[PDB]
Amino acid sequence: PVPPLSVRPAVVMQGSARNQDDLTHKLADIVKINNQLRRNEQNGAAAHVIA
Amino acid sequence: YNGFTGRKITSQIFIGPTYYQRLKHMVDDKIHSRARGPIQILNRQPMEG
Amino acid sequence: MNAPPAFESFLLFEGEKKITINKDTKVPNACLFTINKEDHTLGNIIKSQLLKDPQVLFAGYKVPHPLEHKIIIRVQTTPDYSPQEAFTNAITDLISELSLLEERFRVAIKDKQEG
RNA sequence: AUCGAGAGGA
Repeated sequence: PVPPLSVRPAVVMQGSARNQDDLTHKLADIVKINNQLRRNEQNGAAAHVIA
Repeated sequence: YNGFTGRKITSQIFIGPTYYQRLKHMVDDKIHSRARGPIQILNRQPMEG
Repeated sequence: MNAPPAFESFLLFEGEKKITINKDTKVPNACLFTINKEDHTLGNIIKSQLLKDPQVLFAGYKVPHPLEHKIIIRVQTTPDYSPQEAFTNAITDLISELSLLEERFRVAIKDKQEG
């Protein structure tokens, strides 16, 4: 499950760049690794890298 | 002597010069009250301080 | 920040009455005089002068709160007298005494200055 | 603004 934005609010800081919650960064890491893994399935790959 | 009435005070009073210090803690830097002001983003409860 | 102006202790606020008179219902012939913007000076002199009156049964004053500027004077007299009359007569007596004192001080100052 | 740190108050 991905919590909504109110659980991990992104705040517009003094610098116009938006600030992301810790949960958001962790979810970004999770999405990155999940996408890379899913890529390594649709096209076969060695069991070592998959593990 | 009592200032309000000018009568002598029955007991005699210890009085003399003593070095006193004024500390940085002043009431006007501490007095605080709130009625529905700003709230925190994550939880919607009143801010701190 | 919350400091009152210094003049608040002796200047009457708009609509404020200098003196108010109420009846003390506990006992007969007793009145409470509430005076605004006065302190121990007038209260004490008036109370002592009232105590000098043989027809006054009770005379007292108090400042309800030092941060406020009100004095309450309670006077009880004999049924043949009135607290209002006692108050007026006490003020008149104090004024007479002060006038005599001023005259005699003037005379004494002149005497001392000449020699 | 957030986080942390420090110094303080009762």
